[PDB]
Amino acid sequence: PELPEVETVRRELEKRIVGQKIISIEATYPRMVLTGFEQLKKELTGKTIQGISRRGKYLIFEIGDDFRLISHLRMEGKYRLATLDAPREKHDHLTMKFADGQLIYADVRKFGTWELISTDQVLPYFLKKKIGPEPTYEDFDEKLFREKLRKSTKKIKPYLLEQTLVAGLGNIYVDEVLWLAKIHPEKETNQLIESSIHLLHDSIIEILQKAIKLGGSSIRSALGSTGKMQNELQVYGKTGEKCSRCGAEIQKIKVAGRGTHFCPVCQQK
DNA sequence: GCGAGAAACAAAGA
DNA sequence: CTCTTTTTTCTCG
Ligand SMILES: [Zn+2]
Repeated sequence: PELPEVETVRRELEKRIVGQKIISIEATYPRMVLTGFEQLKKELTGKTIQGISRRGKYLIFEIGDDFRLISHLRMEGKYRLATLDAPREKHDHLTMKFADGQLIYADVRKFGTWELISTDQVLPYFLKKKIGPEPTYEDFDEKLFREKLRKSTKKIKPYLLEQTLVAGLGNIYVDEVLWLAKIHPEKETNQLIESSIHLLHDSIIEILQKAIKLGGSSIRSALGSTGKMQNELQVYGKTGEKCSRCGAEIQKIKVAGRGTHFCPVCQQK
């Protein structure tokens, strides 16, 4: 998932599991708990979920007064809320069991991660990750963004994917944003003029906020599967279809190892 | 520091 | 059968 999908999951979880006491925690794939599964089980069993936050693509469970469970879903991690008697599915790895149901984490590629840290360690954790600002008018300062772009010869797509200029874009929304802002994904950032940087800045915020409002892009039933943003995608996965602005065919290339969808007319090299 | 390429892993498709 | 394709963080040179 990307930021809008993780936000959607966060909202659904906030509505449903906040106030629940964790009765037990079980793992078939304990190795995805990076801080140690048996340790997490000992610390969190019997604790109550107080809240669910998000930073970039990271989900943050607030559990008891002092614990933060940082969850990253990577490529295809999925959470679902199930009855206590629900049958195991092949790629289920972890479950948090409550009195009346269970939260199950599944991940076909086993990329997703859980790390248990303390409340006062959350800010240092994200500073160490070098995550940039949230994609909002309030947090995402255009002036710093512009100065970072001016100083770099990186290509704009890979630089945006780093999470350091702004948090939350993955392959789908970065392609969508660059199409919206009329910028070629291989454009060296020090070549971008002030007005293009402005349009890029605003387009990042607009696309991600629209995606959130629409409940994410659900591509292929787990939490956040009721999204509608996929119906608004202009380029990602649209190879051979026509650009909605100009009518040229959307092309797909490879940029820094990633599949990259763009309009060659609207996004001049 | 940089960019290229690839691994962690599994499945699906050519 | 092989090769390619689908978030983060590493090694390599
Ligand atoms: Zn176009």
